[PDB]
Amino acid sequence: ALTQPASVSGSLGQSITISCTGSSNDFGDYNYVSWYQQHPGKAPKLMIYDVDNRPSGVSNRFSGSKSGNTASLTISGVLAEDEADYFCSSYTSSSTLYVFGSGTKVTVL
Amino acid sequence: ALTQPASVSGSLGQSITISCTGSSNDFGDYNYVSWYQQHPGKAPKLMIYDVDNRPSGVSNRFSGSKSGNTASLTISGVLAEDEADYFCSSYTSSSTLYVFGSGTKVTVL
Repeated sequence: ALTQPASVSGSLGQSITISCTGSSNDFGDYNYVSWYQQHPGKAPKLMIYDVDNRPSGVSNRFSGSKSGNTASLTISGVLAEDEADYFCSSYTSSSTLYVFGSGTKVTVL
Repeated sequence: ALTQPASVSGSLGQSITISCTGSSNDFGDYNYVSWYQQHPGKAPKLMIYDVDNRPSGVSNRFSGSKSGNTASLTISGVLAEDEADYFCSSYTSSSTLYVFGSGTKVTVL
């Protein structure tokens, strides 16, 4: 179970951090965490993969880090279109399949 | 991109089929398409992986199949709790970016 905070709020131009906590040490040793941005209803878009790598066309405003048991997505210079659901995800044991975190609702004020 | 029908509706006890078509041949003959069930503002659950495999604890009402460049999730004996968003997903052909389909809103009447 990857646990995130239910919700976090931030004002335009401020910096918000979404934490992703896990029980086991498999992901916490090997850095296999990914971050998806989901606008309400639409497809989850990949923002970060392997802890801290951005696919081509993603704002450098989004950046990922990690510190043992918890990974973190930081969004700096928050815009209106950052209002969305955010999910962390690592691999299921001995597979390449993604299992998803509880998810964080981000409201932009 | 994996393109799905925007929405599908079915009555209780009926069968529902959701299609997942990909642009050209960018998804390695669609043998590694998975299917995720998502309740609103909730973590997407794995229902099917590798076209037709069912994880332990997933009802046998959910089954997957594939023909050419289209993968299909079928939900038998539709229950209330099948009312959800459904995304097909697969690695891009480069096997780094795990990309989600446009998504299908299943309404149960």
